[PDB]
Amino acid sequence: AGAKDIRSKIASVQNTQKITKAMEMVAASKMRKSQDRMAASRPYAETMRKVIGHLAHGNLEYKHPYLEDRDVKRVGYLVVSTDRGLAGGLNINLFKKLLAEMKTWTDKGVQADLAMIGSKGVSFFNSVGGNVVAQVTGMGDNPSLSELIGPVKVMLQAYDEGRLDKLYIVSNKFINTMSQVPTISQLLPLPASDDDDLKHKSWDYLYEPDPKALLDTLLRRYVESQVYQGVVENLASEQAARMVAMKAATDNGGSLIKELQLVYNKARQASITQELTEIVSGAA
Amino acid sequence: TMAEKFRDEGRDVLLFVDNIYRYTLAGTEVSALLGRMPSAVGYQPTLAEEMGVLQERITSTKTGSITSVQAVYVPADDLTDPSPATTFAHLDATVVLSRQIASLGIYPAVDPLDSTSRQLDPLVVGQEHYDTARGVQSILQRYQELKDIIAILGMDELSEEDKLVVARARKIQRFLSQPFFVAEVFTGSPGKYVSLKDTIRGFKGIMEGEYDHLPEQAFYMVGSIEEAVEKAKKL
Amino acid sequence: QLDPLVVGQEHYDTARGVQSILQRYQELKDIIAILGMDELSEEDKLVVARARKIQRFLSQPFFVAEVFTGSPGKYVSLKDTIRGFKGIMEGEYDHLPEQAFYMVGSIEEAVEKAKKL
Amino acid sequence: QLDPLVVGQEHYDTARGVQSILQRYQELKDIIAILGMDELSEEDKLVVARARKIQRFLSQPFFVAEVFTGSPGKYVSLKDTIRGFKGIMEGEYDHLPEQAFYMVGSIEEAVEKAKKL
Amino acid sequence: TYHLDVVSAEQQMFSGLVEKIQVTGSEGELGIYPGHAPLLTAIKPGMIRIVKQHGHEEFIYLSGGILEVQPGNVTVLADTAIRGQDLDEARAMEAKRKAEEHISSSHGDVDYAQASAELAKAIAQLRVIELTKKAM
Amino acid sequence: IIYDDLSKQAVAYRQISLLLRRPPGREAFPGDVFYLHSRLLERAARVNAEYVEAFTKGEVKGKTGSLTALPIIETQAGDVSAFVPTNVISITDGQIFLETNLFNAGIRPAVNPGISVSRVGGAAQTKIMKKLSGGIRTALAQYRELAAFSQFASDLDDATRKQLDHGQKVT
Amino acid sequence: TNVISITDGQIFLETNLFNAGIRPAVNPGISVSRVGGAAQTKIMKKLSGGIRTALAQYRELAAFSQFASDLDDATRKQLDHGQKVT
Repeated sequence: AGAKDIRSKIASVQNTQKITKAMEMVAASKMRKSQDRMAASRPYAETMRKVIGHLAHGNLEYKHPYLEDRDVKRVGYLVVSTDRGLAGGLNINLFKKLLAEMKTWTDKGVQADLAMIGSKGVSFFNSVGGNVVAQVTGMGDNPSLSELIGPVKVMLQAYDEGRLDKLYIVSNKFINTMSQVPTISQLLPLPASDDDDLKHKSWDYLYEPDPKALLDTLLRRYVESQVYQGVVENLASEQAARMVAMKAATDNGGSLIKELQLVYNKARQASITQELTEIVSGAA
Repeated sequence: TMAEKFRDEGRDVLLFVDNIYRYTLAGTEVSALLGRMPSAVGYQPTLAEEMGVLQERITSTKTGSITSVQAVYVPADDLTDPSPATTFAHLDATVVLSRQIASLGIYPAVDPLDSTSRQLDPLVVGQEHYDTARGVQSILQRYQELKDIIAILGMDELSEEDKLVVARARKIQRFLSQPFFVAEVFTGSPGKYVSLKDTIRGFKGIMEGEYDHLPEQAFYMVGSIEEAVEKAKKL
Repeated sequence: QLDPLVVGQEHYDTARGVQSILQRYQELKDIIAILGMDELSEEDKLVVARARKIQRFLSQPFFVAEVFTGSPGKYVSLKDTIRGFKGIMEGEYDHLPEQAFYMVGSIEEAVEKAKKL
Repeated sequence: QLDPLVVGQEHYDTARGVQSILQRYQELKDIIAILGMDELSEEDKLVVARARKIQRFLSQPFFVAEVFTGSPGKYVSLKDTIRGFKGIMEGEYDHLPEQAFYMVGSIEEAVEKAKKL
Repeated sequence: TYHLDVVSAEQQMFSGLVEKIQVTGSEGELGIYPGHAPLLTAIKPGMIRIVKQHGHEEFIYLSGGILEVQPGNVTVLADTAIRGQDLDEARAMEAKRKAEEHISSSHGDVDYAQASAELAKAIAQLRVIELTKKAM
Repeated sequence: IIYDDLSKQAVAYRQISLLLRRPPGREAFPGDVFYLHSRLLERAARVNAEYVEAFTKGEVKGKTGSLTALPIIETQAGDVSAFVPTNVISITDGQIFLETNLFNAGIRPAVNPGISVSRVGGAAQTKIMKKLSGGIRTALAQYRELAAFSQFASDLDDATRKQLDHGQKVT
Repeated sequence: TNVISITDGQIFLETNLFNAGIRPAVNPGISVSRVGGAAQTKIMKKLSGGIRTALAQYRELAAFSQFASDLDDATRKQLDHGQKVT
């Protein structure tokens, strides 16, 4: 206490308010760039899904494993998490939803399996004791598909090798700048769109060399693309969450300055009074 | 006492004090010279009485009245210091001028959100004027943060429920400007004296969506609203 | 009188554990004030939740305060309170809400109050 | 008195160079803390090493401190001071380990010490 | 002329109208003129020749992908890096190794790193809430 | 006229006052410490032609006289809000605030824009300088907060990159 | 302020350490003994030199204790060694 300590504390809180204002600005610009990098990713997945729609269950169809709902004896999850803190409640809401569903699956006696994108989830699920089999970390704000090839390779290999029976990606969904929602959604076996290529009756492809070898790579590339889109939406959501967190923190710093200054003024007045009284009432 | 002589003639008088804080400090100096014991934060022991024996002579009497406009300086920006605290016990209204509102080119540069008056009550000033002032206050203090959003996220982030608030707040903000008979030497435009009725009409209008069809610069420096419509005519 | 020699090791150890938790909670009150509670490590959130439960549980109704709150007074024996605080600290009552501890006597009244929210 | 007209451009430049290196190392300390050193640039890792060496080389053993530590004291002229700090800042000693500069005295004694390490 | 899209998982690499293209298909080089019948094939890594309307030639390097020729459209779903089985398996082996030995890399965000360190140092030993008697 | 330190005159007055047992005031400065600097700095004035003619009994007719004053004040730790500094800031027509963080960084003279001002302003400035220097002060006041934002933000918009580089040229 | 100036040293006992469980609640970063190692057996003089720096680096890193999840393992070892010697 005393005017000098409180004045030092006011100075430090003003500095904190500067820092958080700057972090809010930066997060807003990176949100814009990340939700451009997000929109740039749609065409690939959107056309590849129409190709698969025509080739898999169109006017002709095939019997690839990834398309059939076989019996669930254990599940795998791909978890997207940030690499950086100060993002608000994002990661923990996501992880609590994930744990709530993994609880059901393990109650039914089916095991669960995890592969981690980002280091926050890695540390968290190491602390909880989940089974993590593959991870990639330190992508930061520069996600690239060539890094996601590993962890999704592990899960696909373990799927068609018969050691999984369902595969999910769990990630946040960027909806509106002020709102973001965690979602667990399935990507194996392939979920069935209502797009009708019954109008495509009018034709069929020439397959070089044959359709069966092509459907396989199309499905693998499609799964990799959806995982990448999940990563990128989660990145834009991290930015849009850090923005609002830092806005709130700047307002809290501002509302705290106004209390520290009342305490400071009271201490200043008390010190003037005590000094001047000691002098006057000491003399004579 | 010169103002009291004018009051006794039955007039309504206006008394300006160039700084009441220095009227307090002169009394502190004199008290120290006379050797009296100091008081709350060093002030004289008779601070509140020296202030009251002045501020209690300027009142409306059955014959006339003295109104007073007093410039006040707050030490250390502390509204709890004994001198501001004692002065505010006597003030009725309070107008705060702001460098900002002047930077935007609006004169007089009064801040509508910190200016206050304890005459703003339905029981004294009426219900329509009360709720009109409260209206413009709420409109402007929302705009104050819609313009905070716009700075970080850009305009098109706003809902269209808000792009209307911004467009009405800008017009209200302009319409608070006025040309003075004393400012002609700067503005050229003739000075205008706006009755109260005219201001209540104009702001009821702007707030309740009337006059939405004419641009904001039709309000700037205009005067009454019946002149804002004409400035929009010849725009 | 708060010594291991005077009040036994269990009482002393529970008292010092309560102090340690509440002080650790005081240390976090500024970061919570600025950055909000979501920025705490996963176990500092646990410290904070237990600290708030302990804050509640130190409250008690008094026979001479019925005139104020209407609630009947409670008399809590020492044996019956060091057990409740050992419980709250060791983690055996995390399920109950905070308000389950507010203005109760023994800990059984808290587990019994949780049933009504 | 630290201006070129009185100390000469050599001394003034050496002093401001040292201040600049240390002032930059103060920047880098917290990036080293949060991201680890292997993320620094190939120029920044050199600034870190030279700042740490400069920071060691400012220490000196005193003739009157010999009673405290038993190490014998050293007297270092200004010429050797400028020569040593300029050599350090200009990479002439990037091949010595940091501890060769600690409590060393004059710069030749740092090369005599490194052989012993 | 017909419309052509070369798109990766990450970004759109080309768009617009074209006169013809020549591609090194998996089963041999190939050339697509307008009206070409619907076709689907993988393609090997290498250059894809375009001649944009008015004869403007250019080469784009593709690391491989899948080529889909439709009645009036053609799209090349290129990919970002060489793909095979010898490579993707090494990527997966390292992805497992980093999970077995708990190896965590840092991100590259020097900005957030500096801001976070300044924010942590500014808020330390601040003790404000003991001082402003905020009940909390 | 230049008063090399009016902080030290205030200290000397406090001494020679307490030694006469006069009752002190805030920070133990005498009650009338404000009147000390006030009745001094109010002598720095510009005086019109009729006063000059009357004073000198007609010996000088066309001229106007003046006396400019540049008092120097010393602040502890940059605290402008001390007693004597905030007394004198309420007496003069402006202040040149010399900021130590600039002086040690090699910016010399370390004039701090924004917090320093002249309340007579362009009326005293020569015409060419008034024309060419209109934007400098606010430009720097804004550049120096943009440069405080710059530490945390890499990857700056070119629009602000121009502003930063220009402010840095002028600085 | 007088008796801190007369004496050859100061042991500072702090109530935050005393509440946080650290007893005796000595604050080592602000206590001083001007006689120093001269008043120690040479084994204690040898062994305390490492404790001083173990605690000094910890006091320099302390700020990050509330962000410790973010830190690099190269400093985390210093931080969790300082906590143990404390």
